[PDB]
Amino acid sequence: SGVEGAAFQSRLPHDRMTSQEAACFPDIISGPQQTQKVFLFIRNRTLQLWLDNPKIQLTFEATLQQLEAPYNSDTVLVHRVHSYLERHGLINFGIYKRIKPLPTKKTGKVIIIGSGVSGLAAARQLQSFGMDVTLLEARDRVGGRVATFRKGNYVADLGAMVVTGLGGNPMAVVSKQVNMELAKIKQKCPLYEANGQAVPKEKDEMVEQEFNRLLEATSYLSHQLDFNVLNNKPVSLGQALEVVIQLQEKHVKDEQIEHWKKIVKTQEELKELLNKMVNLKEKIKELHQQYKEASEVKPPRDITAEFLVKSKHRDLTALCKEYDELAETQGKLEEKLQELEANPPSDVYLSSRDRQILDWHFANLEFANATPLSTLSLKHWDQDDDFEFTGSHLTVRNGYSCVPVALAEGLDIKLNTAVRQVRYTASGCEVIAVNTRSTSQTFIYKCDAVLCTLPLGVLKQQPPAVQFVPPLPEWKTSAVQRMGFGNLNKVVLCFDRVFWDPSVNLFGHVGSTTASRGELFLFWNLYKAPILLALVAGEAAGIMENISDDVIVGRCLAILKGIFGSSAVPQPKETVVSRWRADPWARGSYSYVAAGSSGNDYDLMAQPITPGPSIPGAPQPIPRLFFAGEHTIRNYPATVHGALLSGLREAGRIADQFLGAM
Amino acid sequence: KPPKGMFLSQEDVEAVSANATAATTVLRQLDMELVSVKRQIQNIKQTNSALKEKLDGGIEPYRLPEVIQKCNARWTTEEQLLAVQAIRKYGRDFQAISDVIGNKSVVQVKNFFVNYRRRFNIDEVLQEWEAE
Amino acid sequence: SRTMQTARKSTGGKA
Ligand SMILES: Cc1cc2nc3c(=O)[nH]c(=O)nc-3n(C[C@H](O)[C@H](O)[C@H](O)COP(=O)(O)OP(=O)(O)OC[C@H]3O[C@@H](n4cnc5c(N)ncnc54)[C@H](O)[C@@H]3O)c2cc1C
Repeated sequence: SGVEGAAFQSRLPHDRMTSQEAACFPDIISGPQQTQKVFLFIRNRTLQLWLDNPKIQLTFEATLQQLEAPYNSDTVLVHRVHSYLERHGLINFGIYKRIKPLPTKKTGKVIIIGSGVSGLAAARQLQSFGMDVTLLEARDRVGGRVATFRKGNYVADLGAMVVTGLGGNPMAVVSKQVNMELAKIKQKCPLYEANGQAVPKEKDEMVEQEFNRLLEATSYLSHQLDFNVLNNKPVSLGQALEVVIQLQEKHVKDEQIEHWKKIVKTQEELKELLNKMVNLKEKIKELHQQYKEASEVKPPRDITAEFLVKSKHRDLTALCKEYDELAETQGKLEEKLQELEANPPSDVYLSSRDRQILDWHFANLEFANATPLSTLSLKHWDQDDDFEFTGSHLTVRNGYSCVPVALAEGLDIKLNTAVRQVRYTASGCEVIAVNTRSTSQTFIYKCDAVLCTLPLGVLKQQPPAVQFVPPLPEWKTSAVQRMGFGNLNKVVLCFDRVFWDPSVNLFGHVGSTTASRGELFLFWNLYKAPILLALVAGEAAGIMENISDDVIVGRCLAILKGIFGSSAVPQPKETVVSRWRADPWARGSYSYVAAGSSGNDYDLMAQPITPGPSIPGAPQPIPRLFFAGEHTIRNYPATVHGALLSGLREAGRIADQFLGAM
Repeated sequence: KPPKGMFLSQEDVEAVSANATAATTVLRQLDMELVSVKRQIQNIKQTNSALKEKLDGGIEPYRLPEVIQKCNARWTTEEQLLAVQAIRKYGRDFQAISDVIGNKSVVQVKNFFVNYRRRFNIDEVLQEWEAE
Repeated sequence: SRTMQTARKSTGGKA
């Protein structure tokens, strides 16, 4: 809706001021309501202007010209708003043609550890603000966990693969700046069982609904019943699902017991009736003989003998009446018995096949969080749900590496440079690194500040790859320990021809066991060339890194042969298997909210370190060691856009500190 | 507010989580309860099968034809004497006395109790019925 | 996390 949509696209509420804005505009937010709406319009309009053409720099002068009265009345307010948006990277981020060339004199010096998207994004901003910036990268390439495989015409992504909706995504801006061949991924995803045949539509929908009901139940368990500690240990999502599943199995058995208990009660009531009818039949039989003996006394007869015949006649019809009423009651209970024998409750909660298909949905959850469900925090695993972007998910058909390569343009990047030690003091920092090709070649970089974008996996290493001097404080290291760093791998299969449905972008494979539910569980058809990409998720991810490529490719072919037939599936021309946990510069795939952790730990990862004073009694020094990366952004963890946004955040915090605010 | 058809009471959760093997214990106790009830059904089913064998044929050999009598107001001596014996056997069950005599309504039997009270010593006859 | 899911997006427990 014009300006309101610009707010949405920048992850801002159009109709109110954020916490970050309140800090920079305390006069406005504590002031009258009318002035707030002017601020909000100026903000929303400036964002719209930037978003309509993000290929060129939006200057303050250009912004003020395109505003109308009474909003362009106050010029300092427009200047303050524009400067805020530029500093925090809401406008003039990414790759754009600069109107005013960069000032030759550079102010301050920053070392950025790592040239992934978080590092690259921060670097561009800091250079754009007029700082001297150098990136130290251990790999022989930029991009980090954005890692694209390229051989001939084959282009597949072993790391980041998918833009998860453009609605609110800063990668929407980057896609207008860089040629990413964005291609919508169609949602249709047929599951194929272990044998190779499709799951029937009736069963597929039944299990998926039950999976979501099970998930909903774990959330109910967490928030309503407060089932979050068990044996002084935090409850995982895996535990909770196990407990929920067990309670459904309990109910199935309780339901059977109550049904069969109703049958015995009916059968005992019938037994009591039949005994009464057998005793009555015997009383009728005896009474019939007495009537027959009395009746065979031929007339003429006295009145007592006549009475005897008629007395016994009356008594016999009275007993024959009772037996007829009891035979009606026999008929009522016999049909009431037959209805309960006809309509029993369920035999099982879930069969072997249902439970297998249910494990696929669990594996899909283990892919999403890059970890076994036994590691996920029950309460907080889905804490970032509210900030999900709207729209279709998209493939990057150019290969996602096109983004970091473009972001690296015009930046001082030292490749093959492994940081070994980070020293930070009140007077400055020095970063000590080596050449990865020959470890004896040592380098020393001196700077005013360090931005650490090392992956959480690297920060977790024991014994450490990177030493901090002085050591990081307990509040930082405990957060590092608490946070999860998952694993997820990809098998790329390049063929000479398409043997699969070209209109279906993805299809599942259901594993035989729970143990192997993540193993090659999901296939992707995303690229122009004939490429299939299979995922190894869950517990399989870690285990499958110790198995060779030939065996892994064999297991993929085995599965694909089962689905499309042996003659249809040729041997692939090129193959690649990722091993992200064994990668020493990643040590895993991406972060997750582990049991015992929360969203607050992401905020702790983001908090910069301030060293002690050099001389005792010297004034409180400024912060020196800053942190960015997917593991540092609470609302967008484990993503490219999260990394991107975290870099923009730290460039602003660093610029505010060393260039001064506004 | 759980999901529909999920059963998640506070008590159930504690029973299945209280120790490491409490889940499988609870489910085994109900499996044994289920087998216990099933054999109890088989027992009574086979008991009732034997009782139906003894009721085979119904009461069709022992049922008598329906007597269809026209009601009459005039008391014969025979009918009076049947009544005094019916009163001796059945007491005040007026419906029973009517069925025995065959051609007197329930109201006419009640009139008999008052009209012939002194003549058939009906107070003495009811005293003999109450003594048994 | 959950936001990563492209195929068969889980709905249970989301607002
Ligand atoms: C298999 C897989 C699939 C994924 N799919 C998606 C997806 O579909 N969508 C999505 O949004 N996100 C996805 N991601 C996540 C995304 O790749 C990351 O969140 C993001 O790229 C991380 O950026 P970063 O800059 O925080 O860290 P990184 O990209 O890892 O950058 C950090 C850099 O530090 C370097 N480094 C490490 N140690 C040292 C050292 N001692 N000295 C110097 N440099 C060092 C590394 O080499 C690296 O270049 C996926 C990740 C994986 C593993």
